[PDB]
Amino acid sequence: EIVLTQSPGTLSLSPGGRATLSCRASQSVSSSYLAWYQQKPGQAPRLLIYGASSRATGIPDRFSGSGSGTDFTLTISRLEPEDFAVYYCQQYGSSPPTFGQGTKVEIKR
Amino acid sequence: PPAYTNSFTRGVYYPDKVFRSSVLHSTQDLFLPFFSNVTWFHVISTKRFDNPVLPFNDGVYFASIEKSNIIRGWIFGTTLDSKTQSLLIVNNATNVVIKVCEFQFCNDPFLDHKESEFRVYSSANNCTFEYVSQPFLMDLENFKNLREFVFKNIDGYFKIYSKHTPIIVREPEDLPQGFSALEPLVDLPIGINITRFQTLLALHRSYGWTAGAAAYYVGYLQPRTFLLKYNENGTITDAVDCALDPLSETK
Amino acid sequence: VYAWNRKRISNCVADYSVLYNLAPFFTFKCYGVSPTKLNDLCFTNVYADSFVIRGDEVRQIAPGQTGNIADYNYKLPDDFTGCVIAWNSNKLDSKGNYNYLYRLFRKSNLKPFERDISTEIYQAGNKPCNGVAGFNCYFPLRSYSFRPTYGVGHQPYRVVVLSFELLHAPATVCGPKKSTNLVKNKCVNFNFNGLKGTGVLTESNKKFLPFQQFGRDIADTTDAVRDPQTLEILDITPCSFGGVSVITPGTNTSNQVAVLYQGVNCTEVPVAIQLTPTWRVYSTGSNVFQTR
Amino acid sequence: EVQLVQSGAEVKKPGESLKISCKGSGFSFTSYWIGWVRQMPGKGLEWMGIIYPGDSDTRYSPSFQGQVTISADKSISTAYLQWSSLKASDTAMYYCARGGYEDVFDIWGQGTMVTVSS
Ligand SMILES: *[C@@H]1O[C@H](CO)[C@@H](O[C@@H]2O[C@H](CO)[C@@H](O)[C@H](O)[C@H]2NC(C)=O)[C@H](O)[C@H]1NC(C)=O
Ligand SMILES: *[C@@H]1O[C@H](CO)[C@@H](O[C@@H]2O[C@H](CO)[C@@H](O)[C@H](O)[C@H]2NC(C)=O)[C@H](O)[C@H]1NC(C)=O
Ligand SMILES: *[C@@H]1O[C@H](CO)[C@@H](O)[C@H](O)[C@H]1NC(C)=O
Ligand SMILES: *[C@@H]1O[C@H](CO)[C@@H](O)[C@H](O)[C@H]1NC(C)=O
Ligand SMILES: *[C@@H]1O[C@H](CO)[C@@H](O)[C@H](O)[C@H]1NC(C)=O
Ligand SMILES: *[C@@H]1O[C@H](CO)[C@@H](O)[C@H](O)[C@H]1NC(C)=O
Ligand SMILES: *[C@@H]1O[C@H](CO)[C@@H](O)[C@H](O)[C@H]1NC(C)=O
Repeated sequence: EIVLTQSPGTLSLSPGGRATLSCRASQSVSSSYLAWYQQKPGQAPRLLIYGASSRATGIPDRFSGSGSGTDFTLTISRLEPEDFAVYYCQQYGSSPPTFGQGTKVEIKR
Repeated sequence: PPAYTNSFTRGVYYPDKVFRSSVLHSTQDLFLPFFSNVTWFHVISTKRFDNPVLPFNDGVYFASIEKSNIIRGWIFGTTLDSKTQSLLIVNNATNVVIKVCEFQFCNDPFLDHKESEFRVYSSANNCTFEYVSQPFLMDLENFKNLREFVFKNIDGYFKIYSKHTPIIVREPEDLPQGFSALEPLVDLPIGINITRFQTLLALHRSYGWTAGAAAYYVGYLQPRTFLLKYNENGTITDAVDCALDPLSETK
Repeated sequence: VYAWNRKRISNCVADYSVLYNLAPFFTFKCYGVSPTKLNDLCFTNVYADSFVIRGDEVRQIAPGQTGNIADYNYKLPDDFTGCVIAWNSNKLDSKGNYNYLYRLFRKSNLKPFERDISTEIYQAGNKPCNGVAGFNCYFPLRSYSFRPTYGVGHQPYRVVVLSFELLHAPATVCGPKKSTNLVKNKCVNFNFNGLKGTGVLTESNKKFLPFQQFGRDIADTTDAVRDPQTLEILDITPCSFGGVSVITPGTNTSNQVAVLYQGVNCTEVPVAIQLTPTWRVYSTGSNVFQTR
Repeated sequence: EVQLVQSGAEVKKPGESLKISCKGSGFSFTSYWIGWVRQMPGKGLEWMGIIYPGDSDTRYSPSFQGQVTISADKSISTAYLQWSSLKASDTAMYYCARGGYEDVFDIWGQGTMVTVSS
């Protein structure tokens, strides 16, 4: 349904800093409460955050749900090795959920 | 001034959906008196149009001789204001738009014949009953077509009998002497009470607002018993009202 | 439940058997009338409702009972017209899911058959209710909080309250009628468009005006009617009638009798003639003569 | 407990109908909504639809409704996704992520890196 893309494709940054994932929705969906997905690197993804701005069940205090409407901007206060992995913004209330472009954190090639 | 003309033999309608063949059935029904004074209102186009909110009373025998539908539909209501739920009739295109809602009404309600409808019903609040069908002016639009209507409301129902016939000559400027029964077109399940009747006139612009030639007659019915002569086909070819004359009682 | 969806039902041919059929629709019990009678009765301005029920609390909000949900979400008089239809929405509400907040903490009890659109935080204590829910003041709506865990306990039920307005206006909602199919040239009872009667039915050659649907003769009996199913027009003639007469040479002069059927066709009468069928009516072998 | 092991990665000759298996455990199928999602190699996942598993009722994704045939058995607690007929284009990562209209992640499968090639 609604196209979801979170800027950027990879936020190359040092761990422990605050960051945001700006998911771009073609149609503004605050009623979606979209289910942010944090893809575990090479593993089965864990839902990053559900409720768009509401936090995920059993998510660390650093992971904070934020953003609504056409732009969901998920705020993570401290980057960790788990943060150094692919993300996804996925529709929660909206059916045919659409996965985001993905975001990644890195420092060196 | 209301020009008063004799009704001659006019205003007869089919009482019910009974096929009666060559039998002289008698019923006491709300009927237009034979050879009765009826007020004639002339609308020729300053504006000669008149849109008085005439009292509906028990019933009305409306007839229009217009060549073009300058007047389309009518407004019926108890008080004809926003608080009152008033029914609307309009012959726009192929839809009657029978709407019964609490309608705020313009002081001079006109429709664009070439609209201005949102002004004539200002408030669409509290809509209850809405029906749309083929236009009530189902007649085709040297002669001038005549559309006769009888409007009644009873038993939580609004009953309309109508018959449309072409008239060849305008020289009489009155209802021609002939017998025609107004068939039952629709029965409206609405049950709102109506005490005053206002014609819905359509004036687009100078065509401030001018239109074609029209003449509409309004007459009031009263209880009366009639001998209706059904024929072998069931059509009421003619009828005699006992009341009018001593001879008529004897028949 | 706090803002439950009042609905109006009109111009309806509605069969309620389908609702009874579904196993999830285990509850269709009616405080108003029997469901079997309901399928036949006609009502107008039918009220239907939309609300989410845990089933643990439905007994409190059940008609004839009052609970804090009933006292706040929806007050309902002890007498209830129509049925309470409850089916499990266990899955759709599970996962969890807390959107359908329903009023449990309001200042005063509400009136029966009333929906409270606006949320009123409980004016409990003398201290002002500033700052929404807080001290001495509590938010009315409680998140319905249905999870897979709450799927079992407080089982989610998709429940509709059906309270028909008891045909105060002309009844606009009811079920199927007029099932029987028609036959011709037979003495049969008929209920054409609800018009009861008995007679022999044949196609009517006589025309009907388009508005005209039924035909009345000089005697005002029914002689023709446009078929409710089809525009085909049926003459209705009363079933054959007549009086019987017995010819006897005297009891002492033998006991043989001759029966005369007055004013009826000989082909029309079998030995089955029904009224007075007790007599064998002899047989066709017995000489049968058609007289004026 | 609620853990889901999917079918292992399998080399598959293109053009045969294969039912991939996703194990279910420690949950009531009606009580816990199951969904279906697949990732083609090297980009975000694609939805296959969500299944009502108590009735084993899978409403497939509009992109994959009829494209793949999804089945599962609540009693056996193991999915049997016919996937219509597996084709060379169907080579993708398949994840048995539980979820409903809310599209939550719940518990994913271990991953099905089926490479449909001879
Ligand atoms: C005439 O005015 C009425 C309302 O004043 C409208 O009638 C509409 O007719 C069209 C088709 O003819 C349909 O959409 C509905 O029957 C009417 N729409 C409504 C009631 O909202 C319309 O404005 C005019 N009809 C025309 C221009 O054909
Ligand atoms: C009354 O109805 C009858 C029957 O419909 C009409 O009589 C026939 O009508 C058909 C077509 O309507 C014609 O083809 C026949 O020539 C008519 N025959 C006769 C003997 O009339 C009749 O025209 C109708 N009107 C009147 C005044 O009788
Ligand atoms: C109608 O009545 C008025 C008086 O009320 C009378 O002057 C007029 O001639 C009447 N109309 C007729 C007889 O056509
Ligand atoms: C009221 O009548 C006057 C007369 O000219 C004019 O404003 C109009 O016809 C009516 N008002 C509206 C708003 O149409
Ligand atoms: C308004 O509408 C409702 C339902 O449409 C109807 O019951 C009522 O009689 C109408 N009029 C008023 C004054 O409420
Ligand atoms: C007006 O109509 C309503 C129903 O539409 C009816 O209940 C009421 O009695 C009527 N008022 C009268 C006849 O004065
Ligand atoms: C006629 O019948 C009576 C009694 O039934 C009997 O007494 C009488 O003898 C009979 N007469 C003849 C002529 O059969």
